[PDB]
Amino acid sequence: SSLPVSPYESEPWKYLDSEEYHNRYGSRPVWADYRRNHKGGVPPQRTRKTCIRNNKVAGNPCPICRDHKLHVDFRNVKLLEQFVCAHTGIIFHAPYTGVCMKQHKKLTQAIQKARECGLLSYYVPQVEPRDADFGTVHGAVSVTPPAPTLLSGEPWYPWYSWQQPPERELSRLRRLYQGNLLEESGPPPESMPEMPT
Amino acid sequence: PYPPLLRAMILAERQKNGDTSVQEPLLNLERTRMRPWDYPAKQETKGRAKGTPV
Amino acid sequence: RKKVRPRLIAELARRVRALREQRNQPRDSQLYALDYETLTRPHSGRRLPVRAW
Amino acid sequence: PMKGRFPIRRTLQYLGRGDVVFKESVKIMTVNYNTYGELGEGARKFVFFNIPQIQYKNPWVQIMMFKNMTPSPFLRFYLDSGEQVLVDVETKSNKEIMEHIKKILGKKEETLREEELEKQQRFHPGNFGPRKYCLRECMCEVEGQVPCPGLVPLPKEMTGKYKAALKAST
Amino acid sequence: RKTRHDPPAKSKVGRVQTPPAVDPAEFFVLTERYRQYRETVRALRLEFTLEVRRKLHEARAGVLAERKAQQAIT
Amino acid sequence: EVKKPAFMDEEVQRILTKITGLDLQKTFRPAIQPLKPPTYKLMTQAQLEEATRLAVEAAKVRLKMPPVLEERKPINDVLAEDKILEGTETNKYVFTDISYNIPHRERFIVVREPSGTLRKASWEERDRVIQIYFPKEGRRVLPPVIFKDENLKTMYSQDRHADVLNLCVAQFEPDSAEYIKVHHQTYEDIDRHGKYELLRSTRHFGGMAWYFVNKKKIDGLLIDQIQRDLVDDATSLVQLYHMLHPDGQSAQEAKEQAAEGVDLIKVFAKTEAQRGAYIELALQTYQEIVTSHS
Amino acid sequence: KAYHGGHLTIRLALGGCTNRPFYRIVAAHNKCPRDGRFVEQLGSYDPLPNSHGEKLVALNLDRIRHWIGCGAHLSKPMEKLLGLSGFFPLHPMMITNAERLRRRRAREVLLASQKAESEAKETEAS
RNA sequence: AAAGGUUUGGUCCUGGCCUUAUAAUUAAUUAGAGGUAAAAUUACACAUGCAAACCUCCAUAGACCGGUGUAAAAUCCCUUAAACAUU
Ligand code: FES
Ligand SMILES: [K+]
Ligand SMILES: [K+]
Ligand SMILES: [Mg+2]
Ligand SMILES: [Mg+2]
Ligand SMILES: [Mg+2]
Ligand SMILES: [Mg+2]
Ligand SMILES: [Zn+2]
Repeated sequence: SSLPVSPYESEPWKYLDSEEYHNRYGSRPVWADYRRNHKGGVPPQRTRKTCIRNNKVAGNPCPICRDHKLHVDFRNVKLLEQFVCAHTGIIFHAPYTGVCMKQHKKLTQAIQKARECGLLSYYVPQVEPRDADFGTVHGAVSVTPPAPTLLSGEPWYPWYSWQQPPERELSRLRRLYQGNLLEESGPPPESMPEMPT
Repeated sequence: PYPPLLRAMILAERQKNGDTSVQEPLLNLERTRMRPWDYPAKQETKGRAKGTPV
Repeated sequence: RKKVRPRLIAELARRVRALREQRNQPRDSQLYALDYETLTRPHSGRRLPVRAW
Repeated sequence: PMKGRFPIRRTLQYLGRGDVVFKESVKIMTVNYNTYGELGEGARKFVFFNIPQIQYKNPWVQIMMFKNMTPSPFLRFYLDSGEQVLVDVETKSNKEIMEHIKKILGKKEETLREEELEKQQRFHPGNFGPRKYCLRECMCEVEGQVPCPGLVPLPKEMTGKYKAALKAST
Repeated sequence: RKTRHDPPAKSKVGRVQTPPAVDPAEFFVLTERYRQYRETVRALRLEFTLEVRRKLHEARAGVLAERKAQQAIT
Repeated sequence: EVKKPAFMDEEVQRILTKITGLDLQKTFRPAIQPLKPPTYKLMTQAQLEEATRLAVEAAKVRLKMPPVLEERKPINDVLAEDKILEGTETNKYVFTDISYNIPHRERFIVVREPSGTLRKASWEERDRVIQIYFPKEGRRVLPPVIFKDENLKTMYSQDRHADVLNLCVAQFEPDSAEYIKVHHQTYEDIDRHGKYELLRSTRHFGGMAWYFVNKKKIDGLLIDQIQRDLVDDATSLVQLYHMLHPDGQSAQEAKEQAAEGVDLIKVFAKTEAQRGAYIELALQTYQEIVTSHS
Repeated sequence: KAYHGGHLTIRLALGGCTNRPFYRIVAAHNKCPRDGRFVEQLGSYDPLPNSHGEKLVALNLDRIRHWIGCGAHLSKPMEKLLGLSGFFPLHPMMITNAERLRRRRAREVLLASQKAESEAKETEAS
């Protein structure tokens, strides 16, 4: 239950410049000398879900998992570049490098975060401006003349406000619905009452 | 008056087309006035119940 | 196609049914009869709404 | 190896290279050509190379070809008005024949572009629906909008299961 | 949902209508709002009905429509 | 009043294009994208020269400069104030007209606030919703995080100024404050570090020189153009400076002496140059090298 | 299905997942299923506030005007949406419900003051 | 398919079978919780409950929604015409 502790956890980029990295890997990618063990000639379309379960390591740990000092961080661009095509800039699928699905998702997120912060370069296409015309004189983006009701402060339509019914009409309804009536309601509050708290 | 958004779309189109005016768009309600709900309806076009007893 | 075949029974049924409706048309005295004790129409059993009682 | 001579004629790219799109008046195009001779070489090449391209862009036009019925090759178009347009293609290259018929009875580039835009009037990018018809199936796909509960669990307070429990507690 | 040929339930034979009670002041105010609202919406539906027919006629027999027809024949 | 020259003036576009330059190898540098097998054609010297001409025609369309506009003015217009709806809603409604054939700057996008006010959507709200319903390739609904000063400084360290600007054109509108902010930050970084070569043979060179002329700091660009043996460009830059600042002491001095060619640059050094002493030294050194060698 | 009778209507078609509702504004024959065959999609409504706290409605106001001009009815939720936008007048029940909510909060505020006054009597008792 | 194994004393050719990839159902063994999607042996027989009302009487609706894949090479696409139990 004791996984080894890497000295480069704080600064992962340091490992890839150290002599220890050069001796083990040289100038080749960290996945160059890895082969997957599988039945048949056509391999499964996904790699194993994960190489490490509860501090235990699988039989043939993947390039990332086999070396604990290797750290998948958006800041460790030199490691991330090994998992991106230099010519097309497409991130390799997991079977290509043989990394487990857990580390591939972690690598993809680190690559995407590195690109968004500008640490890792990518190709920016040249795109034309959205609009052919850049005028701002249409009413939609300009000032509409204020409506007469808006200047006076009245409701847009008169029936928006409560207009007291005539007394004769209130009696006409009390006769029509005699025996099934509710208490008469007066004018509603002028504004919304502040919520009690 | 016209509804608030539909009024602004009318005034905006005026300015775009070069029509300069401060006239307020107005809806005409005379052509489309509704009868009361209890107004007698057309009996000739009304249905009759069927002759199968329940 | 040409394997679609006539449906005589359906043709006979439609006409016969329509004829019976014309022969046995009900009258207003029957369709709109009412039992005032229950306020329900005997022809159809429809109970009138409460606001009409 | 694809069978036949010039198997490129049996590719969708070649069939789509045709540029002669007839006007709606054109209904029939009869091709009278001779299989032997020297002045009818362009006509024979036109039947070999160009007739497939013309039919591909004009599926509703009847192209019927007759062989060795007359001394010289010609094209006769039958229009919907009842007019008959005779073309004489003797001593004319297959490329020349295509350009001639394009000029007299071919739709212009402007007309074809207008039809394409009108065809796509009812596709809107903002519209949501299946991938076959729309870019996005649901608003959860849009950035900043509430994500799909399947991918990302919703907050408990936004769930009917939780809301029902509180109402019982009340 | 049931068809007209289905038998009615035996738990709802007793059912009778309970009409809602009516507030005189609010019922009248609401009845007037519906009449005035529905008149405004009928005026707008007519304005929209006219733009549809105007746009249709311009396309069918507008200035541009007539010129293109003759231009093609020429 | 003599009209102030504009960015799109045919005279300004001529001068800005010339100083920008062209380089078919830089303009058509290979893109890091999914690749296809190359094609091959056997061509004579005439055919090859024709193909090179078409390449220069395409490089012109590729180098079309993006618009330089003034900052838009905040939209603050209230269509209505329906107070009956106060307190009946907790969240704002944003309504967008998505009729296909309306220009985006002529669409009506309104907001119904919880207080009941019906107002027009602000510029930031307009751009967000137009991306949600008319999505543009390259643009994201929410502003990316690369445009933060710390992130932008990283791109500048990597000499990726043409990328910072290509991203600023894909995401922001030319008249937006964010667009103007990033451009003026990139142009200022190029000046301080003398990295004018990064934007040559690119569509972003014109806006950079335009910005320097208006801000009266063409000294660095002249010193760099002279040291690269591009002294016809330096003269054209001094002409553009004498065109947008006609009443400047330098422009009036060149009329008095009818200066032309290298004379124009010498006039600028004495009259209005912030660092005139260096412009003469670099200009003199260029003359010595040209005269001594040839 | 082969419908007989009915009219075109503009209504909201429910999409999304559980606890994540999303609506498509569509023009459809009234007898069709809620999420089934439609004639045209006229916009969308997302009833859940987004990151900016904004409920997003999209209206194809050119096509909406076309279908109202051809007899298309409107569902009551869609009549409410057009009223909030400003394209239609506020619906009668939108105003009535806002008045009922005002009268209902006035009672609550008054009761709280009465309770506070009753609590004040408790304070007087000490 | 980027292929592989397998006829012979041996080699080459021809040719089939099978392996490796992907998915659904069932079964054996095994298994924590959470979010989401889906739910399906059978047009065989069905206990019981519910699934269509509304409404000042007339009418309107129950012709929909929902279900199954019965029948039929049954269809697609397109043209013309006229209607609707409609708006
Ligand atoms: S698919 Fe959009 S909420 Fe689930
Ligand atoms: K074999
Ligand atoms: K053998
Ligand atoms: Mg009635
Ligand atoms: Mg099972
Ligand atoms: Mg169904
Ligand atoms: Mg069968
Ligand atoms: Zn691993």
